[PDB]
Amino acid sequence: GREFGNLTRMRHVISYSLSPFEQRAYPHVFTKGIPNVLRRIRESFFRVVPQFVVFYLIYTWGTEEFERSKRKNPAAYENDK
Amino acid sequence: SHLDGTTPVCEDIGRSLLTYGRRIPLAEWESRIAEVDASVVREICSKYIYDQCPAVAGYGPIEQLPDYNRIRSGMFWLRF
Repeated sequence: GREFGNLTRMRHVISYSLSPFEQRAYPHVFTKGIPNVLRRIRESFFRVVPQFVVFYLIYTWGTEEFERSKRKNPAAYENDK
Repeated sequence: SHLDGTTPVCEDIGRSLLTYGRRIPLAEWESRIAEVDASVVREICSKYIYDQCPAVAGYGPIEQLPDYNRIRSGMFWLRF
């Protein structure tokens, strides 16, 4: 079960391969590669991105509220007189 | 030993003519064999075998056959 000699029992399968020296290292990396990457990105965009956008909104508001708190209070001095 | 009998000789005649056009006599083979030397064998084998790209084919319970990169790496020595 841990040696290539005996791992599983398969039947009726064929495989075809070519030598590394008989083929290009970057085949269709301009017409077929980029579109596949775009498919990958698009297929998982809405599953991740939006949550991290919420994080950014929480981060900005926080900082804004923190600084907003340190501003002096005109309502604590109107009557101080 | 292959040429014993009349069938092997006629087959040799027919096959040899189609390729060479002439029946190369046996005495000519021995002359060419004598030219063979250890230096000659090494040069020719290095010419046609060393660091080449083999073709492979396996029909069997073959899960342990090394991948093509393992075989291609075994086509040459690093000690050499």
